Amino acid sequence: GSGSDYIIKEKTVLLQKKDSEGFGFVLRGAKAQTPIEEFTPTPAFPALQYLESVDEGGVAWRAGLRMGDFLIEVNGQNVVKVGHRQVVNMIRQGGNTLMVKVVMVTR
Amino acid sequence: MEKSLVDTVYALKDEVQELRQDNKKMKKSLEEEQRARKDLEKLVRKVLKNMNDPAWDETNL
Amino acid sequence: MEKSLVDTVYALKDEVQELRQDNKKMKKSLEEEQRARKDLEKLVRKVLKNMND
Amino acid sequence: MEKSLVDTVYALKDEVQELRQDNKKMKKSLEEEQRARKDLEKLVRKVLKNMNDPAWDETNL
Repeated sequence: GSGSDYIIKEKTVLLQKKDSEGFGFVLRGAKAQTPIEEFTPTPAFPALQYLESVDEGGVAWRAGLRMGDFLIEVNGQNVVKVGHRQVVNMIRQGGNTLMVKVVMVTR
Repeated sequence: MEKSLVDTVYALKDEVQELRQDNKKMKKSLEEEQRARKDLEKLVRKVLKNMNDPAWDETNL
Repeated sequence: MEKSLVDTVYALKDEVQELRQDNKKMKKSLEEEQRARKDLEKLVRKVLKNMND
Repeated sequence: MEKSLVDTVYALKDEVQELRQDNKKMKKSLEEEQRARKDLEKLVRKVLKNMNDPAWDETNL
């Protein structure tokens, strides 16, 4: 039965790591601050940013985080419509600790 | 009508109105063709703006 | 064969003849362009949606 | 109908002339399209020649 389904989850995880490592993931998405881009949080492209890659065996993976998982919130501030270079700066603030909420999407 | 000239004339009259139409169609086609060529240029143009300054960024964390 | 200007009629019959032949070559070309345009317009969406996505 | 016939012929001369010029325009409009595209073509070619087998600064060759 090939109709069209999604599994729009929304897991929240807790992350920490030694200065001798990193959360283990590649963050990708549109910059902003002064955008001309589209802001339609439709059930298609959840947020500007997303995990393009997650290192197998590293922190982010050891907390369920996987490739494709869109970044919804970094600690507190809702980052769904926040620019890359901004969501990043945030992520760092929390030094070796990072609270994040993202969402999986299966087809 | 019943003479070679009177009819040769009413024929061309006919022929000419046809060529008039083929033209209004012709002119309309280039127009569309043009608006379609210029939109492909906008794609190409924006494919370029992104080749240069991406808007899509990547960061290792 | 006295009415009208007579020769002008056949001369005209003649050009309109030429005129029509042209619309055919142009209509031919127009369509050939339209194929090349689209061929290119495809070739571009490659380096459009792909690029880095 | 005699005067009426002459009348028509002269009007077709005008009409036929209008088409004569209208064809030169189009044949010309059509020629801009031909060139305009081949240009996009050449540009895109460069682009497309940067994609497969990347070329973007720092230690390129």
